Amino acid sequence: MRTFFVGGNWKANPKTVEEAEKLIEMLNGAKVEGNVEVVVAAPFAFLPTLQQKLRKDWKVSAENVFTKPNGAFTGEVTVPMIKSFGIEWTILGHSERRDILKEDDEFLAAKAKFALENGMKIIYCCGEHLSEREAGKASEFVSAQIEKMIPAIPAGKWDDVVIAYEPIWAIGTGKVASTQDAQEMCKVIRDILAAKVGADIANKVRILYGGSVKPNNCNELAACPDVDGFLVGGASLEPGFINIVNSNVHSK
Amino acid sequence: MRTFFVGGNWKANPKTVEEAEKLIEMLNGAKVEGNVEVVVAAPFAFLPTLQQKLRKDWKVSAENVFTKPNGAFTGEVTVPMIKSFGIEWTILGHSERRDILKEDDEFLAAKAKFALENGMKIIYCCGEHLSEREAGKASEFVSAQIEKMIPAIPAGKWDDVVIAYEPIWAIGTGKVASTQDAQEMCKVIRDILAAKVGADIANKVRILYGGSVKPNNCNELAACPDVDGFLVGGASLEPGFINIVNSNVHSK
Ligand code: NA
Ligand code: NA
Ligand code: NA
Ligand code: NA
Ligand code: NA
Ligand code: NA
Repeated sequence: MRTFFVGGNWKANPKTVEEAEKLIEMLNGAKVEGNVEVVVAAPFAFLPTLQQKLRKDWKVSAENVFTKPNGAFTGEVTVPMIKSFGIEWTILGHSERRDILKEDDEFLAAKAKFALENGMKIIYCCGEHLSEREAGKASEFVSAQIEKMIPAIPAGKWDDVVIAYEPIWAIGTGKVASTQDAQEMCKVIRDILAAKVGADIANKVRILYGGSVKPNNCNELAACPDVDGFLVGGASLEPGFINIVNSNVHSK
Repeated sequence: MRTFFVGGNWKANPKTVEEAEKLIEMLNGAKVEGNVEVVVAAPFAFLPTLQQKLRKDWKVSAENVFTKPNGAFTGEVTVPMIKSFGIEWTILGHSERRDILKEDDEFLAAKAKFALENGMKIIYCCGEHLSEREAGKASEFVSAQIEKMIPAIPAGKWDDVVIAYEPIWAIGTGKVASTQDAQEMCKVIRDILAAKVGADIANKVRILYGGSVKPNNCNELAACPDVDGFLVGGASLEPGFINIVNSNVHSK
């Protein structure tokens, strides 16, 4: 059985380092049940304090990295800088970066390859927008994203890759995703992997649900067979985050 | 006389926090001559250690910020997060962000307004590319950029604005900028300000040269009448940075 995986994506929150520290202290007191791999992703400026203060059985993640080790890239943070603090993870391809900062698949594949070849682990995000959902072309769209990601992954590095599905069609559109939607799309992804890189890799890669996950749905979601965990949004800043970590006991 | 201003833009360097600390210790031992306002800008992940360790007569700067205080903006760092560490400055509109990360003038004006209204000081960058230089349309291009910036600046906030001119046409093009180029464009900018917001503001705003500045040209550049200082690239990571800070004694 793949180890259940929960990443808390703080996104661009909280506003202050003091709030970040308060949040860390709460996470540090949380009683985790079952077996689960927990990763906490935070704004670059809070990464040193999170790496310093966060419980050592959890790991810290960046929310992005650039494509190069260093250089003439004002404003960008790079893998070596992250690693210098002992941080081992980054998110890549989040819908907010693809949409608002205009990150394209070519840029993202270059980041996945560079990250992995430099010893990072990645949470690689994908997912379709409203029109493709309506057209019944979700699988196709998600497939093309995964097919762009596949060639990026170096030999021997699938152990260091986690994929998160984001129902972007359910974000601010007036439409909501169901538990079955999550299961269907995670299965879609696993089957793409199986066809393209083989069953052994498909069976080991954790595929996460990255839509709205809260204490009131995490248990039903976790129980879905192809849902291996979550990339949590707003609840990662709240006490309910622990409920979501602990939903691993409902997944088999 | 406006106070001479030198910002050291580390860009996406160095690779490691240990190197950042070594660099800070060197800057901390530097003997500054004359009167000069020095600002050091570094990757978000190194900002806490720079704010902690850097000499207190200099100020720390971010190399970018987003347009909002916080929220669903995975990967982005915001003004409140910066300010929570006591950091008072950010760069905005650097050529590398405009070009590689596709930041447009509307995005940049929104960042200048938000930054300033939240108590930040900004180093706002502008400058033309090769074709406009060749066409003799540099003033026009730079004017439009400044005209997009002007409406962003809140009432009472020009004391918190510094402008840097970047000869992007001289970056990786096979062409080099002269000392006279720098003086001519800084004068161009001052005169735009005078016409658009008045002589009192034009006479107080520091306008920096942001092309290649090194120990072998900083003194001649500084002496130019409309050059009020520098936004330094690669030399800000080198001992020569102090020579450049100290060139203020040649500016009147
Ligand atoms: Na279909
Ligand atoms: Na491996
Ligand atoms: Na499951
Ligand atoms: Na002309
Ligand atoms: Na003021
Ligand atoms: Na001068």
